[PDB]
Amino acid sequence: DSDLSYPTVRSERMKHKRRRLVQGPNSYFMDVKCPGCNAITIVYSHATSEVQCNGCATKLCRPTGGKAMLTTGCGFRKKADH
Amino acid sequence: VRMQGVGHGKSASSLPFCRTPPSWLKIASRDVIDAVCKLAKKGLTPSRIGMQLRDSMGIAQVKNVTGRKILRILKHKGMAPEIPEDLYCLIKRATEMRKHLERNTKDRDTKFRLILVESRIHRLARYYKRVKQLPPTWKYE
Amino acid sequence: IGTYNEEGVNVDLYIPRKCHATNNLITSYDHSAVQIAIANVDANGVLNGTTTTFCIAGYLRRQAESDHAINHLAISKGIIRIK
Amino acid sequence: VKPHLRKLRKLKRPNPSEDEDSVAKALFELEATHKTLRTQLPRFHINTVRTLSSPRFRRTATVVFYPLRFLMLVRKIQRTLTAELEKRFPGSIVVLVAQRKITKRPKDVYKLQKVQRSRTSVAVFENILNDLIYPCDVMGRRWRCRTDGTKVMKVFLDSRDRKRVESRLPIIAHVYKQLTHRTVSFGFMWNPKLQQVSSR
Amino acid sequence: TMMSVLANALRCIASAERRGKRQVLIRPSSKVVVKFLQVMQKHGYIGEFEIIDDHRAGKIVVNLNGRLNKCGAICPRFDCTTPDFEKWVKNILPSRQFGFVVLTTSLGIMDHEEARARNTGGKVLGFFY
RNA sequence: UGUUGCUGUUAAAGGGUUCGUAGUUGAAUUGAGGGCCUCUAAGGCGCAAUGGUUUAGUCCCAUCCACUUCGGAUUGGUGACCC
RNA sequence: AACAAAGGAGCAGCCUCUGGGCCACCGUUUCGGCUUUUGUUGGUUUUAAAAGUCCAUUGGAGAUUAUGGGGCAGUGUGACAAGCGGCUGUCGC
RNA sequence: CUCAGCACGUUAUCUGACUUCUUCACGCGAAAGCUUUGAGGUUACAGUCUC
Repeated sequence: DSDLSYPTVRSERMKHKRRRLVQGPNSYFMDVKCPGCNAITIVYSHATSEVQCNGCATKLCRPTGGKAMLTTGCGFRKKADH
Repeated sequence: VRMQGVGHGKSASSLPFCRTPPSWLKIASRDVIDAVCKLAKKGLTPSRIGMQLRDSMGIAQVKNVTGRKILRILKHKGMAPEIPEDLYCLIKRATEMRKHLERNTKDRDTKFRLILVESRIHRLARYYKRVKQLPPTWKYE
Repeated sequence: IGTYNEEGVNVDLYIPRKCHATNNLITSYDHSAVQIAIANVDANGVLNGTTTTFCIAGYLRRQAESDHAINHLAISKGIIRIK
Repeated sequence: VKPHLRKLRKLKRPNPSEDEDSVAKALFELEATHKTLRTQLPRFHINTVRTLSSPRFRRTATVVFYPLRFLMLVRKIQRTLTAELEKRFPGSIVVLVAQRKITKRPKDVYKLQKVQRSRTSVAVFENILNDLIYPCDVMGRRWRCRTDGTKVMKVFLDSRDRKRVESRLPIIAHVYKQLTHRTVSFGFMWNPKLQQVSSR
Repeated sequence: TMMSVLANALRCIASAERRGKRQVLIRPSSKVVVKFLQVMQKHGYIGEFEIIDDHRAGKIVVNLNGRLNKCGAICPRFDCTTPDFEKWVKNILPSRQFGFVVLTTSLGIMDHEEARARNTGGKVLGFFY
């Protein structure tokens, strides 16, 4: 049977982070590789500004507000939230 | 509710539910501190220091990887601004409106907005002279 | 159960029925508060005779919450199977 | 004198316990000719005392007390210390608590305001937990409240970290109870953010 | 905003009870809200309740057995006394038999019945049937 | 005249709007502790033991083979679980 | 619940055994005040504790690592492109 | 390529706005009507302020 105290998985996929039981973060990090060398650099999913390394004028991320649009040809590894 | 005029928004930033530092951050307190102060010498406000840090270095929060947050750092090293962030910004916007209105006295909108921004600045002022962070003779103009 | 005296003696005309779903008193006035009696069954499909009973309130057919509650009542007593 | 009793507090050097001597030696052994960053760092580290607690469970628990001063250090190398000490001292868990102190309400407004909130009863207890759970981090707590007014703390932990601390749970719980006088339970959850308890 | 914590809680309970719902969510938590619930759970009007931790402010969750009929709040927290127990108990409640007014005292948080017993009045808090 | 205990969509009655001082009202945290003995005091989603041929069960197995909606078979089986 | 304060580097006492050295103490205006005992009152002066201050190490803590962080120097390790090399954009010295 | 790692549409989810059920649930109201968008949660009469 359903419970408010312990909610169902399918229900809490949907919900906003301000509407959630815990109200946790809705973001994560990523390792973006600089293809202009090999330099592994941490980058943030909702970067909301450019990030550069000295191994790239290829950049890493675009500033765009919806979530970062990472430069093509770049290695993406997905770090966990926790 | 929005302080002055209409508005209900829920656009906000949450927190992490893990207040201890990530396993992929092996950086010490001191490195974080140094980075903050370094950036600050360009004239950057704390708001953009945190952004630079989180995006480049993967920092979860300044507060999570050091025992203190961004202003406390700055204060202790004597780099802190004497005009709080929120106050300064409003005063900039204000003056810029007053430029536009100097030229255009037919502009209805920006006039009303300036009235808002004024009284808002005054509220801030009043606050920070109860909770000392400005001199007690401070005034907008 | 019910009002008593200081002498312990019942004073009530009747003690009204329970609606198991909401634990509210079924009134005489409500005529939409139906008593559903299901006959139990054992191995070899033999009826044990009518044994179990449900009672539904007349406030559960004004928006049809009836079905919902009957399931939670049933499923708990092992009458209705869930996987 | 001894050069292995320099890991005990100066007061306790002329009068060590049975308990305190075994570990003392073990530390000193570790300090020489071993994997790095705990051949040097223990020398700065001086323990207040330690004690040995015996439950009715299979293993016993040696609990350690060292000042809050050295917490910042020991927190880093916490893992490797615990493990390499349990090897030298088998059949008993090692845990590392850093000693703290607690305060009570003075029953006055203006006094209560000016006390530390890291000294306070609750924050202390919470960190005692986090220490004895390490390696593994707390996600979320619940208090459930029953018909007697009995309040019961639950804690919940990662399924990532599950394997390690799964065995250690009864031991941890025991120690926490007898000291801070509060019961604790430990569950797990697979997707901690959305907070659904599981046996995964 | 909300100027009484209690009012925010016990208008969720009352509404939910009138719809027959068997659990309710409560947006904030306070030390006070706990004690109120505790009372009613002893006397048999609530199954259980959980307090959940977000590490900002908690979210209480309660299991209703449907045995309540109202849970009110007396907002100004007016002063009631050893004689004036009588007054309140008549005026805001449908009965003297099963009406429960809950009060604050230096001693703690308790029913009027227990308040009289220990002979201390205080400021009122809330009430339930 | 409605503090206890009033009304204001249409019946007497929400100010054309916004800013704003006196005034009124204002979120959460500090935390109210424990053990050993007796008591059939209760619950148990803990549990060693040992009980129970269907004097109670379901999965496996046996025999059929029934194209597909029969079954029974005994010690079945530290299995499952029930007093 | 209210009053008031704080507003967070706009700060902040480590305790302690013993020994030595110096040192009036209030006070600073042309001479003022001053602790007992020595029988007592009147006068000066000394020794001595006290307090301060300087050094000394005796034992113990610390709520945040001083065998530490910060900055210089020597050697080897890994490494880019021109100068050099493989024998097929890229690899190494 | 060229205001273009683009723009639109469909499936599903969410936050913010305006309103419809001419099958809006409970409830309220003298009725007309009102319904997460209240005139609802009010004689079981008390969230806050003001006209």
